[PDB]
Amino acid sequence: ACPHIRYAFQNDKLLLQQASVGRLTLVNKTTILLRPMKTTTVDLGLYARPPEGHGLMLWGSTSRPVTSHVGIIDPGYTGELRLILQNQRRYNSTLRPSELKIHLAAFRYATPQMEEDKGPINHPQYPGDVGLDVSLPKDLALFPHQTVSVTLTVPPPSIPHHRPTIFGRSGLAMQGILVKPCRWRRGGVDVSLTNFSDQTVFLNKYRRFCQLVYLHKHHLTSFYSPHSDAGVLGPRSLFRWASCTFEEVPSLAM
Ligand SMILES: O=c1ccn([C@H]2C[C@H](O)[C@@H](COP(=O)(O)NP(=O)(O)OP(=O)(O)O)O2)c(=O)[nH]1
Ligand SMILES: [Mg+2]
Repeated sequence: ACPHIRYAFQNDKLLLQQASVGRLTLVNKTTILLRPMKTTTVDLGLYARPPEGHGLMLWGSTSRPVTSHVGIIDPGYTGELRLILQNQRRYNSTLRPSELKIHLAAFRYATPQMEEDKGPINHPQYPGDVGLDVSLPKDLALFPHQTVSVTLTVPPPSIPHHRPTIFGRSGLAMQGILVKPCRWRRGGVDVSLTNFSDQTVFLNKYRRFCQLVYLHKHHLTSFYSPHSDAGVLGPRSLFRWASCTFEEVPSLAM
């Protein structure tokens, strides 16, 4: 099934750790400073085109007090990929070399056919959209250092062999607001938001605050192994990415 993920990579602050087991991992070569309750952004000098019928997912994993956004990359994006990190601590902290792994992998997804929004669920913009955006059904405030859940009870459209999952949007993650990715199961979901910044953040009713992605079910496993990662989704299912090889395509860098 998974043909080739075509990718370019140039960054002398980062190292390619391996393009095996269907997932590309980079690792930091130098210390990265993380200012407290501020957004730290790592430009990767990484570019990538997912093979047909697949999307790319981008994420950091670390053993330090730092949370990273999980990014769903539009299958048509051709720009430099960024990792967006958020700082737990209230003082300067650092990620030493290799304390930060950065992962890029693909997954099969489907797009429901919808002419209209179904409640908070915004219909797709064209047949292949990776994620449908989902709107806040009520004005929200988040005090600094607060988590808030929003409940969605609308039943998502249904697609055989696919598993509706919620991820955050990078715009909000740029603002210090992160969504905990998780399964949107049959009777509704509670989406977790955390204000990592130092200011109250007001979010307006109807604002798009996360996105719905239909992962194929082969990407959900109950097994920890080298082909899975428990850091992406909520306890219960781990994300297992497609098996793809990477094919280096220098000319994609821009
Ligand atoms: O961690 C990430 C996430 C996204 N991206 C890029 C690729 C993706 O296609 C694009 C959009 O990401 P999101 O959709 O999560 N952000 P938002 O929905 O707020 O903005 P856009 O208007 O670009 O969809 O930005 C990154 O480089 N890193
Ligand atoms: Mg988006």
